[PDB]
Amino acid sequence: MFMINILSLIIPILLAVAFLTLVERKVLGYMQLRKGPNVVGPYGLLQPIADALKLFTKEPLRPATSSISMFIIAPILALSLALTMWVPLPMPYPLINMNLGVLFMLAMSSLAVYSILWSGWASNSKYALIGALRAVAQTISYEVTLAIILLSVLLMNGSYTLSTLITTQEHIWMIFTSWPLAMMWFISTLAETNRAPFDLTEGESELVSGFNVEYAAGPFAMFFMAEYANIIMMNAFTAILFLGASHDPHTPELYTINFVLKTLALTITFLWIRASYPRFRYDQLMHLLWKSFLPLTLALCMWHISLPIMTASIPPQS
Amino acid sequence: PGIVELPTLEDLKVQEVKVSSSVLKAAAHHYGAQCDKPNKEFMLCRWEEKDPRRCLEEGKLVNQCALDFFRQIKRHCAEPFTEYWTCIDYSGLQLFRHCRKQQAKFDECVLDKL
Amino acid sequence: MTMYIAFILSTIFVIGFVGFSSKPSPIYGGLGLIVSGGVGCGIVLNFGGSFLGLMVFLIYLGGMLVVFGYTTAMATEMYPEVWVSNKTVFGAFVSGLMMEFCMVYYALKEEEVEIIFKFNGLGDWVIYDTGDSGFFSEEAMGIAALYSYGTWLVIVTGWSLLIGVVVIMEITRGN
Amino acid sequence: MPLVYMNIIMAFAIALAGLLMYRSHLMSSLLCLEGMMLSLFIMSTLIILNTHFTLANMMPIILLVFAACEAALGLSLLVMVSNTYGTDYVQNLNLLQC
Amino acid sequence: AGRIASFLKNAWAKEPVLVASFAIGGLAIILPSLSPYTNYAIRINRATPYNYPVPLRDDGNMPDVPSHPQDPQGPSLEWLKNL
Amino acid sequence: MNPIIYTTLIMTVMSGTMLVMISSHWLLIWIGFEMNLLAMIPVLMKNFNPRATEAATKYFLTQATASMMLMMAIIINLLYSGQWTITKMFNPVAMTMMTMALAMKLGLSPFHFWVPEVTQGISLQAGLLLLTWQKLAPLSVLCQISQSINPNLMLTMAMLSILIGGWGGLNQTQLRKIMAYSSIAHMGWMTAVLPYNTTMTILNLLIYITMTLAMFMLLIHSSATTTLSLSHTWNKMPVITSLMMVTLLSMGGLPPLSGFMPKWMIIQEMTKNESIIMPTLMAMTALLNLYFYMRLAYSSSLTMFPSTNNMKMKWQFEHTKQMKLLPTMIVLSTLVLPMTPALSSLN
Amino acid sequence: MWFEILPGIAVMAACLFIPGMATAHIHKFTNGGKEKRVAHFSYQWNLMERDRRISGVNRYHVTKGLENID
Amino acid sequence: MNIMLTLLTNVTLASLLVLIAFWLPQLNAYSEKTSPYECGFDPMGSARLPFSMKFFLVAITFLLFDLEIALLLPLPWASQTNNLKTMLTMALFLLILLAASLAYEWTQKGLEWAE
Amino acid sequence: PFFDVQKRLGLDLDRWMTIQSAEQPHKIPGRCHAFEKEWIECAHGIGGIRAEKECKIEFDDFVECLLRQKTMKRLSAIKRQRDKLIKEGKYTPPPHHLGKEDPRP
Ligand SMILES: CCCCCCCCCCCCCCCCCC(=O)OC[C@H](COP(=O)([O-])OCC(O)COP(=O)([O-])OC[C@@H](COC(=O)CCCCCCCCCCCCCCCCC)OC(=O)CCCCCCCCCCCCCCCCC)OC(=O)CCCCCCCCCCCCCCCCC
Ligand SMILES: CCCCCCCCCCCCCCCCC[C@@H](O)O[C@H](CO[C@H](O)CCCCCCCCCCCCCCC)COP(=O)(O)OCC[N+](C)(C)C
Ligand SMILES: CCCCCCCCCCCCCCCCC[C@@H](O)O[C@H](CO[C@H](O)CCCCCCCCCCCCCCC)COP(=O)(O)OCC[N+](C)(C)C
Ligand SMILES: CCCCCCCC/C=C\CCCCCCCC(=O)O[C@H](COC(=O)CCCCCCC/C=C/CCCCCCCC)COP(=O)(O)OCCN
Repeated sequence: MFMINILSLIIPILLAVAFLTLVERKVLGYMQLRKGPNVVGPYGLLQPIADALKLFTKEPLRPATSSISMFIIAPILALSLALTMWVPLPMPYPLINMNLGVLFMLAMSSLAVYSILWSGWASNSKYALIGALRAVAQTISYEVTLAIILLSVLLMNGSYTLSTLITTQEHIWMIFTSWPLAMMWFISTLAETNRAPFDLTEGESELVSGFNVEYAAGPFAMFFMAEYANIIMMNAFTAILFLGASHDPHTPELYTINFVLKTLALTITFLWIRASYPRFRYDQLMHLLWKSFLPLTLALCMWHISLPIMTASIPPQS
Repeated sequence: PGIVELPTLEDLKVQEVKVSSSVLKAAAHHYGAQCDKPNKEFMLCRWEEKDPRRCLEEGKLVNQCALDFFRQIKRHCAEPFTEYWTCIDYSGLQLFRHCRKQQAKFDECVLDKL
Repeated sequence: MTMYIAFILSTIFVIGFVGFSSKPSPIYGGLGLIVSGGVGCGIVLNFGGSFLGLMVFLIYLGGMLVVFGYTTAMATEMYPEVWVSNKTVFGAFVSGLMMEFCMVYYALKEEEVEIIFKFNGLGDWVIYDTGDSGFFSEEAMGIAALYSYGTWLVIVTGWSLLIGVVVIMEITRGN
Repeated sequence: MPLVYMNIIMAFAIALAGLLMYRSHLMSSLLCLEGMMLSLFIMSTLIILNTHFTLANMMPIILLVFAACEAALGLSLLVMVSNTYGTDYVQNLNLLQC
Repeated sequence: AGRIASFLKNAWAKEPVLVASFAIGGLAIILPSLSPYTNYAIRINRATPYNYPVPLRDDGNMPDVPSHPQDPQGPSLEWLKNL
Repeated sequence: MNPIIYTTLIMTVMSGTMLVMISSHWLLIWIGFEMNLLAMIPVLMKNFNPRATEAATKYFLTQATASMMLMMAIIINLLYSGQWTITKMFNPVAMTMMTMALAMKLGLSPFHFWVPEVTQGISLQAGLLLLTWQKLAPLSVLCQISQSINPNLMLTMAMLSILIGGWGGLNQTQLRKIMAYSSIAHMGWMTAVLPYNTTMTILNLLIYITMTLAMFMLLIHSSATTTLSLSHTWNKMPVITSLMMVTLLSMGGLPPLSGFMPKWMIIQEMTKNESIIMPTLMAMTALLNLYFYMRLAYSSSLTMFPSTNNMKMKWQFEHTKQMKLLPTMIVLSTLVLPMTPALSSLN
Repeated sequence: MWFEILPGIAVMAACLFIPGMATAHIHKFTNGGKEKRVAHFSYQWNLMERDRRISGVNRYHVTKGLENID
Repeated sequence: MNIMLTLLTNVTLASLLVLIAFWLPQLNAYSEKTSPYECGFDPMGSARLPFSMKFFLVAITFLLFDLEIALLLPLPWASQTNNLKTMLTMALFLLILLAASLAYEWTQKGLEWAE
Repeated sequence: PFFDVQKRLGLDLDRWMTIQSAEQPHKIPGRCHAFEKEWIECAHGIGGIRAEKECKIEFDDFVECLLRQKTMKRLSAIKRQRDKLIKEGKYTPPPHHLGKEDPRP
């Protein structure tokens, strides 16, 4: 019966990712004065299915100069970790209830980079290596700031339990308390998910395909699914963190609908941003994160440590 | 280095308090108010003797006093109490915050009944 | 003996140690240390130390990312070595696996003394506490007492980290 | 001592042995240093959790901190050596004799 | 009086992020030492009963110690509900 | 390197040593060793010159390995007794691991290989610090845990250090390697008496430190790091070579000089514990140190080597920066034997 | 159209509804319909185990009220 | 136990997808097809050659800064202590020295990539 | 060597963390608080040499609490005899050791 719950979490996530791709194409098209997919199915509703069936019936290629074990392990690790990040999210009840769910997401997101690193290295081609090294620089840029931002925000929660965040925001959204932290958190999520204007690893105009340039068919499809599931997952995490829906224990579906609407709004904002800005330079991303976000984040961390003691606002939990 | 002294299975016999956790939490405040003397005697024994074998008789009186307390609640208003702990039991964290109307009904019963 | 979960995890920990102790290509060595860090996190979780296991796993993920980046620059070695690519690396890996299995067998069905003391097995579940109380996590309170009891520890750790920044900047200056 | 303690101690011994028996790359030895730190962290955490020594729960974290300072030190040196030889091989460190 | 003003103007014109971060950090350092509520927080952290209050043995000359929880002796939390 | 940065690194090295010296908790002693090493590495690299990089890398690898074994011994001791206080080390495997880690840190044989290389690869000021200040923390730890120390292992390493320092010094023309082998021999002398009397260990350490400071300052004054470079000093500053000869004779252990006091004081102690063969072998082995000191004295002061023409120009200039503690150090390293009983003030 | 984007968003929203509602329904179904008990600390776990012991059927969710006091 | 089942399920699903991707379609692998990609022309050197890191000092610095989040992560629990004045002094002390570390690296040109 | 500045100044830099019986947060006790307290009290002020011989009973009990070696040996000797007695078949363990017990609150 817990297996049924695992499947009821996994399969709908994959369906949402498949249709997220259709949504991105349609939103970008209408923002570019065109229509996007509207032939394959009514309103392009069958386009993701055609894409998936096409990618899983095409020839997967193993490069001659590549290391096979890492080459094959990396997409598996990417997709499995993308699916694993969803299990502690309370919607309003989590599949897995963790004391330190935030730390769990931090650690698994840190482990997810090695899929790109090992993929790029094991492809044994120059563009894949350049993409992998860009991933190294990107993680170095965003990780410290993202962790300190999370700590500063959760000083209002009293713990790292994700369900407590619902109780914390019972009367007001936490974005009214820490919008300067929310802005930097949103930009750091853009960097962490390798999304434009921070999509350095793929580097399409610049590096052709970046890290997965040598990937074809099903393995490439798995990388794509992992990336889009990560987009949805990070936006759901932000929605839980900063825009807390009210939860009625006798009618949890109201919370579920509200939370899903907020997650969709944030994902559509991601797609909106991709159609508006040019790409960063990756050293410029490092300098943005280390010379602007880091000092402000340190100062705001001190402020959010002092404020509950200043005003006698310390949250309950031990 | 010696045999460990243990009580017999008969000395460990007592009338059990077989109510559930939500039932205990619904009555916890009044129970702590009413059965305080035997409870504190047993806890003083437990923390002074540092040995469960030396405070069995006080634990038996703790059980007996809890039985008397629950006997008074069932005898005077079981209905109001039952609606209060049932509402408390539904919560996954067993929250006092979510059942304030039922709690009021139970408190106002026990204020004039007892 | 129950589910052998802790023993399996410790065995995988040792196997990962053997993997990076073989001294093959660092990219591979880094992977073995990541496997060991995750499995050690699992071991610590199986004992009530959630925070410590998660923290060590996060720290080693970051450190191994830096090591991967450094390997691509300064330890590249055009034909990088996997465990089966060279007789020395394979020999060391097989020696480690065989030595671990020999120690486990000698300590499992019989009760041998290796260096310090002996072991009969019994599963690690035997040595637990039975303590029943608490609205907090004892591990969390112990770690949090660093800011009230460990004032001296905070002072020396912070000074060492600042000096570490200065020191790394001095070493790589060159000239 | 249970089997887990001996597995952790064996991990430390394997790492120490790995450190001592040099191959060619300097980075391969820095990895064995990191492994020794990881084994110490796990061992001390297990001992501390088992005996319920609450205050000692902060010492592995401290143990982690000075693990980074030692790694960052080593990598720093690995840079300079490489900048001299274009290679991190320990064979090149033979200018000084006994 | 006049040098610091020009320096602040130049810093606000060129690096507003650094000015904002330094101001926020300075406020975070200074304000807790000037607040009346900082004591209250401590008192709140002292009122949270994590462990069991073990009773004392009544030696017969312990006036301020209560004999029952509802007796008027002992610490009061009335200041907390009105806060 | 900036002078302020150099000053703060020196203060961090000293602070790590003092943290080891004032701690009762094993973790703080370990932290003191780590803090000492962290600030010690950049001091060895102050002048870049890739030999310094090599010496710093070798020193770091040796000291990090020793630190890891030290931490493992601490954890084993904690496992077999829930104790963090530095005491008699309830477990013998932990005691062996701790003794080996401290022997690696000090450079006792057979963990002695790194000392000559690191000393040759660094400058003379760095060598002075490495051979004087760096010995305080490990010896202060060994004094504390001396009661639980296994005599057979400690004395084996002490005899090996004396033999190896004496044999290694015979083959050296470079002055820094000579100093390193002298340091190894004196460490062996220090650790031979440690299980019997820690006051004798402290006395030997103090006399060795003053003698080493005098020798290193005399080598800094005359910028000589080789035997042939030192052989030119008679023709520029004869007084420096005369004081160097007397200091070398004292380091040899010849009576009535200051160097003799520790050996005389150690042998006597070992005879009160019914140890006769050990002091006799140690005293006879110290003659190798005396031989390669006498050879240096022959090269620099007791005969005159040929000089160069450009030395004439050096006759017109004076040593600009003066070392204020050099005269006191020379007098303390030579003329102090009549005040031997004052050693009772060390216990 | 721009409202032709809406069908895909509706499909995605329907897909994203399922996990939370399914978890809530499965929690109710396996927990007696009275919500899944949360045990962040050992005291809550002790309460759950006591409930399982006194339930007479080895289920923590079955609740024994004042009908067990004779 | 539930988390172990979840991890096993996710990894099994991903591996099954890889297996279907590699065993369902028709493979016609030949030497030209499997050759490395560099925009139509054969690569000059190896992709296993040293690739310089220009941000090497930031990467070493990230190691120390990453360990400071480990020291700051227990802060939510430390706010529950009675010695709030001591606790707040230590928390601010650690963040001030962290900022001072960044200030030293920034002013001494440590955050600039090598050319 | 050891310069006891903590004792001289009464500063307590690291003595709060040396033993497990020393003022834990929230009064959480160590697993062996009584044993270490008894061993420490018995050996206080008599010196290391005397304590090793005269407080060996307390220290042995403390070590038994720490590692529980004798307890595991006794349990193993119990279960080996039980296994032998069941393999040839004349024990028949009671129903409350197989899962057929009536649990108490
Ligand atoms: C049993 C009883 C007996 C016990 C015996 C104990 C042991 C006895 C001695 C053992 C052996 C000692 C060996 C010393 C080796 C030193 C190496 C060396 O300096 O090079 C040689 C040096 C070579 O000179 P050179 O090459 O011609 O000069 C060129 C420059 O090097 C070119 O460099 P530059 O251009 O960069 O020049 C910069 C220069 C110029 O200087 C400046 O411009 C000054 C600038 C000021 C900057 C301010 C920065 C402040 C910010 C940093 C804060 C750091 C905080 C660290 C603490 C963190 C704590 C967590 O600075 C220096 O040259 C070095 C500065 C030295 C600073 C000393 C720091 C002391 C720290 C104390 C730590 C303990 C604190 C308590 C800890 C508690 C636990 C936590 O000349 C000598 O030193 C000759 C030997 C001197 C030895 C002295 C004799 C022994 C002591 C006798 C006095 C009485 C002692 C007993 C006292 C009893 C208690 C009252
Ligand atoms: C969505 C995620 C879950 C999916 C759930 C379903 C899981 C599906 C399983 C994944 C594999 C998909 C592969 C589908 C095609 C079959 C490929 C292979 O298995 O068949 C052949 C297997 O046959 C082999 O030749 C060996 C046959 C016999 C030798 C050993 C088998 C012994 C079994 C005994 C069989 C006798 C009767 C048994 C009755 C039960 C191999 O042929 P090959 O050309 O290489 O591969 C390319 C396949 N093409 C042609 C379709 C492109
Ligand atoms: C004599 C030395 C003076 C000159 C030499 C300086 C060298 C030493 C460096 C700094 C010395 C400070 C260390 C003093 C030990 C701290 C512990 C003691 O003082 O009490 C603490 C007082 O700490 C306070 O926060 C004030 C001291 C903090 C000082 C701020 C840090 C500045 C250090 C800067 C020098 C260090 C190296 C350089 C780094 C920049 C906390 O006590 P409290 O919490 O009541 O009760 C604890 C007992 N409980 C838990 C059972 C209830
Ligand atoms: C009292 C509490 C203090 C601590 C709290 C602050 C927490 C963390 C904040 C600081 C984090 C680290 C800061 C790092 C400092 C950077 C130094 C630096 O390098 O500055 C130069 C620039 O110079 C500056 O330092 C900027 C101005 C000087 C500092 C900023 C202002 C200082 C304080 C201002 C606020 C004071 C309070 C506000 C008063 C309000 C008015 C009444 C950098 O620019 P470049 O990289 O060289 O640019 C090249 C491309 N063109």
